[PDB]
Amino acid sequence: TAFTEVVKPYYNIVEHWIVKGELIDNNNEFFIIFDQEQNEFNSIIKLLPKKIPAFIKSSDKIFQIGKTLIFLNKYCRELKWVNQYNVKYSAILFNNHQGLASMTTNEMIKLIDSQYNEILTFLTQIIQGNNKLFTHVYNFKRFYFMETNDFIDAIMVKGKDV
Amino acid sequence: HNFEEIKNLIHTTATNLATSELGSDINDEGDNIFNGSLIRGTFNNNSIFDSKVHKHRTTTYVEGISTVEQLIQKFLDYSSTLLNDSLLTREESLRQLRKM
Amino acid sequence: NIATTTKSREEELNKRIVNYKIQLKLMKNFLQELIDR
Amino acid sequence: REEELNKRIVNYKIQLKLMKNFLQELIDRNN
Amino acid sequence: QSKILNTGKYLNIFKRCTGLHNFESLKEKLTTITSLAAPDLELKIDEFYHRANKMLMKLLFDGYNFPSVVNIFQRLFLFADSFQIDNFIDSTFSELKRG
Repeated sequence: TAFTEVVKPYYNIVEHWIVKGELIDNNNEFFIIFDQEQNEFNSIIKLLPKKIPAFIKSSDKIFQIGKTLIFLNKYCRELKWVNQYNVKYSAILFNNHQGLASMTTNEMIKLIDSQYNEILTFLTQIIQGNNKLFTHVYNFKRFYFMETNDFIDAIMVKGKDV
Repeated sequence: HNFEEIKNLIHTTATNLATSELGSDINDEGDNIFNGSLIRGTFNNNSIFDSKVHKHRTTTYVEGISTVEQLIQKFLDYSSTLLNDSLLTREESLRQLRKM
Repeated sequence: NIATTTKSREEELNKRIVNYKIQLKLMKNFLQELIDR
Repeated sequence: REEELNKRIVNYKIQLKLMKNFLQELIDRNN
Repeated sequence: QSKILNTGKYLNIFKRCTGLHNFESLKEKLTTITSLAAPDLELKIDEFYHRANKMLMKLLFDGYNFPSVVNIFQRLFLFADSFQIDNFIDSTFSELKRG
């Protein structure tokens, strides 16, 4: 009886992290943390495998969902789709059900799987879509690895005195 | 030579706005998030990311000028270019021009 | 040493100072017009 | 060398802020 | 802060210029901020700012003919058409060179 209300706040932390992609616990009581001292995105956020509770499932997918959400709504600044996603999955967590606590483990795992697939689908549709990751990697190889020898010959002949 | 760029940009912006209606409709969902969004307290630890990112990368003047702030900034940069290119910004160049 | 780049660093700083000298003097003229009344 | 230009830039930033605060003070007092 | 202040100022400029008391004539559908704790506050502010820029931009360009004001400033100040100023100097050549 006491464990239900004692665990509800933990599930609220997980809810905020899963849906919007933000960290609430000011104290050290969660298996996801930040590093303000770090100066690169991929390593500001790190996981704590020792603190993963036994009653949580698909933790390694929760971490990726939250990290990709932060990346989308703070670096790519794609607020429109993030808001649409927030509404769509709040209509399942809080309207269809009564929160993460009021969800059987099977349905909770299924929900996290659906969120993971959707999030990575959109991340691909941006990074390898609008950004054209492959084209820019090809251009990196074209210029840094000397491929367009004509351009460099032009630079050297023009700058032979400078 | 500097004015050609502004002339082209302003013509592009005029053509862009000519075909654009006045007034835009904004829609929203029912927003059932409630406690899943309140995040009440002091604040979240996501404030660091806003400062970490930078927004000094804006170029290509795509589809013309889209914000009045850029509209003012373009002309301010143009005037600064006119003053700097002319022999009036340095002290050596201005002194030599005055003597000549 | 600081990296050299195609864009003129000193030119940018000088233009900023000149633009900060125009704002200051225009503000001073406006304040003079405001005070004397 | 360019440290000196940056120093002058920040000095003029402070001077401009002071002038604007002077305007606000004057307007507040006249009202 | 800048977006909020500039959105409000731009709408105020539009109202004071075109004389409208309120934007009823446009009959546009608008959504208001439901709460301060809502997650889409930044999105709503961005949308409002874009609406204000859209209106003020179209006012300046289509209504106030700013593009032609740029050419007029070019002519009058930088002599993109030097015939008139040449006549002026010719007419008052003796005066201009005096102390």
